[PDB]
Amino acid sequence: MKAMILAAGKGERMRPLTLHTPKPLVPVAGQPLIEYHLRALAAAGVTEVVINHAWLGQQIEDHLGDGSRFGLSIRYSPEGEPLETGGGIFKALPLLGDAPFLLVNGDVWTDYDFARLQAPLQGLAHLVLVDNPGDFRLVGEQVVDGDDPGTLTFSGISVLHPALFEGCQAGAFKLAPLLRQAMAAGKVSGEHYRGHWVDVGTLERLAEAESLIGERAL
Repeated sequence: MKAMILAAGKGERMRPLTLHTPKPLVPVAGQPLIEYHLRALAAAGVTEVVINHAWLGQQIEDHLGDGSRFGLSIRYSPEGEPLETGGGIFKALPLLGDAPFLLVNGDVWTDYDFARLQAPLQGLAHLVLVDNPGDFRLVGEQVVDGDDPGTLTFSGISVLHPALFEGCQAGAFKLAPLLRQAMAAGKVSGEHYRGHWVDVGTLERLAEAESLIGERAL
């Protein structure tokens, strides 16, 4: 399947780093944050990737180009308006096609093995959940809306079916309410990942990920 990487956000809490650099090009341990995803995707056998962008988006295109250096074909989805995750994915659907795709929040750093999502999955969505740094509860393989313990946090790593966006409301709407609607129908499966995950939203979070990356290096 194809993958979409979300890379539209302003990264206001990562200033001043994000003043002239969009968050996905911020260096984490020697390497742009999004390049972890690209190398991991390509290792998992993904060959086609859509990236949406907005804040400083033309710099993302200049840096990554068509993706051939990563063994990838990358297509881009520019946004003018702030579209939120749902609107943004919706906007990109023509580039993704009718099939389920892998959705990765670019802000994340993780050693999750993406090749795991190519195994037989179930529902309108399959969500990777992680320990609270909580909004979902996992009951066996089934994801339900959480109530605070032990609830868990959405990692920003999933497989989603385009139909989730039926059919669907052009322009700016969040992803979570779609996921709850699907859950309410028993159409969302999930797993609890116990390895490393960091939402790189602050300088402090960036340091945390640098530190964990240094450990894996050895």
